[PDB]
Amino acid sequence: TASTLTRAEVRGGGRKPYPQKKTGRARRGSQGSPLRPGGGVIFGPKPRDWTIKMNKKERRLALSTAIASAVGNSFVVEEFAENFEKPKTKDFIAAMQRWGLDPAEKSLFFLMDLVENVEKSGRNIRTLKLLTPRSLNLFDVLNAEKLVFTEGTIQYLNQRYGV
Amino acid sequence: MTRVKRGYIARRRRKKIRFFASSFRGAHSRLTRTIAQQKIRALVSAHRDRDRQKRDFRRLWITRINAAIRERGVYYNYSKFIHDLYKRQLLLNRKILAQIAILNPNCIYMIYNEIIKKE
RNA sequence: UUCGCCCAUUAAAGCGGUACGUGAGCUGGGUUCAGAACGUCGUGAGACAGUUCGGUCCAUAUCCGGUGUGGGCGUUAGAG
RNA sequence: UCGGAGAGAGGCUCGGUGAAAUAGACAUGUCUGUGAAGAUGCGGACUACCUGCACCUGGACAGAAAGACCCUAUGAAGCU
RNA sequence: GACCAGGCCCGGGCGACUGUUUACCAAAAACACAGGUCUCCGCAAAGUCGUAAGACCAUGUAUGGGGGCUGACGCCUGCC
RNA sequence: GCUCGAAAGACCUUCAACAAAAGGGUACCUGUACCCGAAACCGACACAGGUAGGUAGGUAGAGAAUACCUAGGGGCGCGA
RNA sequence: CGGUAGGGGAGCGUUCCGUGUUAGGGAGAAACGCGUGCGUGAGCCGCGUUGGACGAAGCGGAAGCGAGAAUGUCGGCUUGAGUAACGCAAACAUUGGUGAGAAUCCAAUGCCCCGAAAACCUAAGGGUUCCUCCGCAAGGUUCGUCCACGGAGGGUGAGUCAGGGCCUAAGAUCAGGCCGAAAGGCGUAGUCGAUGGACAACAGGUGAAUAUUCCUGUACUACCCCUUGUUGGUCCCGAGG
RNA sequence: GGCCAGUGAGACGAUGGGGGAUAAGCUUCAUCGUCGAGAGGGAAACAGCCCGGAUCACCAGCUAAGGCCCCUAAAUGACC
RNA sequence: UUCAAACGAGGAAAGGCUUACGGUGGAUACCUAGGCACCCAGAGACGAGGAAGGGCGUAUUAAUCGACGAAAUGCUUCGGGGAGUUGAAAAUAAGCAGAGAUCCGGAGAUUCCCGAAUAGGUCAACCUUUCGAACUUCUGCUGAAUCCAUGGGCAGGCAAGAGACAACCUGGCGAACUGAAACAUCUUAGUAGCCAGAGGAAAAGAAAGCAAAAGCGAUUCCCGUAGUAGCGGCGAGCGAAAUGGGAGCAGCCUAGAGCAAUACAAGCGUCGUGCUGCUAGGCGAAUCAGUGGAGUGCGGAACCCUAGAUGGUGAAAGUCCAGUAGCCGAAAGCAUCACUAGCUUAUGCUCGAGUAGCAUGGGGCACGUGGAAUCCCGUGUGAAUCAGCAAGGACCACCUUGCAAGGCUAAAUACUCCUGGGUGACCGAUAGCGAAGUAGUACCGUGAGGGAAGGGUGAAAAGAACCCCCAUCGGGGAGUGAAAUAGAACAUGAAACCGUAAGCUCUCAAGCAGUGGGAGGGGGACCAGACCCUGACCGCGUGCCUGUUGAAGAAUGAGCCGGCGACUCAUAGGCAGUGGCUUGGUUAAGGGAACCCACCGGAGCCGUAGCGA
Repeated sequence: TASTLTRAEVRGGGRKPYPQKKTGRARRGSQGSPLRPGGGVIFGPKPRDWTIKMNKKERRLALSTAIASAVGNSFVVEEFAENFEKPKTKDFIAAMQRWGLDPAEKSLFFLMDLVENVEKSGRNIRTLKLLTPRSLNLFDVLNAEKLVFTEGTIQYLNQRYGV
Repeated sequence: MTRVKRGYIARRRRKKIRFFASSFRGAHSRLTRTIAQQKIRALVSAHRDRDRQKRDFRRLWITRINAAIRERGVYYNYSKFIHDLYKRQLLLNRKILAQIAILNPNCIYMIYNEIIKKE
């Protein structure tokens, strides 16, 4: 959105040079030089929308390594579907107090326990992302080394990333 | 196009040229241009004096002995002198080792009698 | 107009270079600035190394180089 | 033609106020020769204490003017 | 007798003259001027302004007016 | 504006007109300071440039010429 | 393994963003020096001082990615400079007053210039620059207790002057209407617009600044109403003027 | 064969020939080399002539061209 | 101690270099209730019951602005809500107030003069009569030229004529530069620009279409089909359609009587009700003690949390404050959807009716007439008319389809002055809109029109009493503050430029003057060990860049410094590197309970068999 001056010389005013002949001053006009202040601009960023078009099979197999390199180490494991019930958040702080890492080692908290809706209680916390178990990109997954799932979300991950 | 703002960037590209310029007589050390035409000189001449430094002495050594030849007896040339050692077998006493003339002229006096015996 | 011719002298009354010396000095009279007119050329606009009338060309200059005159210092003990 | 003198407004000195054209950088002498061939800065050589003021004013193809001359670019603007 | 206060004459080119004009370099034998002649219109004119209406030209009217060249007067203005 | 006449239509013992006290009342709204061939105007400035009209004395003289004097207004704003 | 234009092969740094409210910082960024160690290089790292806030290691991603010249653009600052100039040649000085200081302010004695003028009055324009009490850095190409400089107050009081107000020329606009692609043009009744025309007083005095307006003495014109006398009056007029 | 270029007014010396007087660093072709996109050493100073054609450091030697009285290193060395 | 000769430091008017300390000036780093873009959701209108835009005034002195308007920075009424109120740049003076003194929002009153303005006129904000423009539609009253009839005129009730309208949209008229490497065809633009009207959507729209003998079947918009075919000094250049996949997606009126305007529906209103939004508003959680000028910092510990978005408070908290999630509220005044109502038009069934071409000369369809129609026209004419006619890119026959000559019609589709929230690897006051501090002002020109400079001391200013010098300008101290080597030129404050002090060099020496060798001197060394800073003298030695076969110059550009300033972006195509898949690979629009641009969509394009007109 770095909208600049497209039509340089075409600003609030116009090009109105002076008698350019036998004077001494640079042969040029004023305003929208644009070299001179209060003028337009030659080159400059335009309303861009860089959005590369990606395939499908190139993404499915590109997101499989995400959970693969995760389950390989000793990161957070799955949980249960009864996690969607708890409408409060305090019940979570006490929960994350058992699995470990209470003071939050860092932004390592890629949460994806729910499926249908979002955990309005797990979004409050500073470091933690509530991603829906469907389009798990390589970004967020590796964004937080620690990631927690459930017995349900793990199933949906087999529908797309699988057969 | 609103650049990334040179600011201090273009500030270091000139002062660095000034630090080098801190021993010049003229005002070639208080202006990027006055020094621009100055550094190039110390940029070319430097590439010369480095190779000239060897030649600069090539004439010196010979001149050092030359001033020492006009007193002994071999008013001919120091070439015959070098020829003596050459025909002899002395890979020593080089143009640089010719410093035996000024200091301890007693050692350089020996070779004077050794060059005649050979040739 | 340089030159040249003519009248009158001088001992003789020179040539040439110096961007045909010299306009960051004058003159700028002639001549490629705009006007106008005659002859000639083109149908014409105009044109012509043909002619004619009139027709604003600035500047307190640092340095180099000069005409002159001083301020200091060095010739060593300091001066006349 | 040989001009001179004198009276005024500047110029010169001091006090107060207080510009500019221009300029890559300077410790920017002459001369011969040389050099894309009439440069102080190349080479040789000669000459020459450092630094101002006033004045005369040739050099730095000085300054102002990407010349109105010619040509080039199947440019432009009027006219016949 | 201060201030104030035409220089005159002779010959010759051209334009009759006064006047006007390239406002900021040319004001001149340039231009203009009256005089003469050719040509168009009896007309709501020709003709000019305007796509139009309208209107100027004349609420006059061919000793009118409009356009072109010439252009005081004197002697004249040929052939094709 | 003023004066006079108006098929004396409308008015028609009326309303009005002229004159007399050249009574009484009223005459609302604005500008009108200063300068104005002047440095406060027009030209970038306190640039001797340019700019309409009116009043305008004594003496010499034809003269709002000219020179010297009135009233009056200044010495022009860097000096020695 | 010299190298231009060019082609090809490798990187640094700057702003921002993802990985970062992890970590470094008030026991402290930024601006300057130094260690002149380090890399092929542009630079990097550490640190002193000053200084005041955040900035940002590594890889990658996205860049309006770093110019001493395009008679560049904007701003500031040198040089010729402290040379010229200080702007018609109608010279100036002195004795005093006030002030820190004044040849040029004020006051007094004169010189000198103009004298149909560098007098006054008035229109246009300007427009408060007029007057008084103070102050002065800036504006006055000298200073200034001076000024048409700045900062506060005060001051233009006419029915007869002038402009509105009646009328009107060039000319503009202009109902209905005539015309023109739209717009609009032209044009009449009518209606505007002047340097045009139409009723009416001045001479003195007074105030720091105005005055034919304040004051004094003496007058004038028009309209409405009223009183008296006489008489017939009367439109956007005809006619005379 | 494929992707991206750049450059089409080059100059000079030797040699072989047209133009000019076999006059020009002049002009127009062919060939080689250099400059032009490579310094340096030497011809005093002259890019294009000659030698040699520069990754770098080094108070390291030997040579090419050109020289060896001094000025800037090097034979007023020997014989005719 | 005397005479000569050979040498000789020491000396500077001034200057150069290094270093230290300042001034001028101003950049950079950092931070900004503001711009630059965009998304979602609304609003798309005001107005003679008089507006936009301004002048003149108004508050307690009170010039300038923000409002309002001589009931003049305020009044009346209802409500929310909660206390302070007299707007701002400057306090003060004098007060009103603790259940309507202000403020915020809605509904009204008032609202001079000037500007459509509509009284006439007018150098607008002035003048003079006076309650009156001029027109369109309708009614009544009068009424010419000739008996009527009109014309014309008068009066009254509405509307229309104004915003000198930001873009989008329809219509009328209508270029050039430039491209065609020349240029009159052509293209470039039927754009820009001028003008008229209306809506907030317009326009168009249910089809004498297309295709075809299979069938689809309103218009518009998006992605493809081809940027092929076709058109063209077939040169430049422009550029179809059929068909397919989607968004969206409803079809109805007008064109002789009898009984007779009862039923069923569509389009609206004087007003009102309900849902859902807009214009005020309320409820809305959580800890201390220690270092430092201060902490929201760090270390220990605890708590809230569908609210750790964000900002502020003397430096980074979610737990201080305002908010934020969520949950509620609006006497009323309104938009968009529904449900009911005055009046006019509109309405059912049945049985009918059903609105006329071309030649020539033009324009528009991709199509500049060419074989190339058709559609809309200026002019002269001008048939048939549903056992009839048109279209199928010449014409003709057959077949098929469709039947216009009058009109209306939501949504998908376009854009924006302006409103509320939010977003942005957008910038940050030589940036960005010219305008983030009372600039499109001050200024320039007659005018149209053109068009700046100038940012922040600190948290709060306690922004400096008094004392000393001076003309009671200015400074230095005393104090305040963590800082004024922060104080109104003020933050961090470099460079160009301008000086002082200190060491060295510097009058018999010259040429863009540095460099290599290199003595001495002023300092710093190590309990020699010969080094770190200045530099006499000496060998060489004619800036850079551009343009050129070739220059150092008399080849040209440049006064210096800071900032600023030139191959970026969109689409498409052809290659190279690399990655997934593979003779297969891959989507565009669109849909989407989407922490998310996945999934679906493969309509379409490319390739493996080619070649030939």
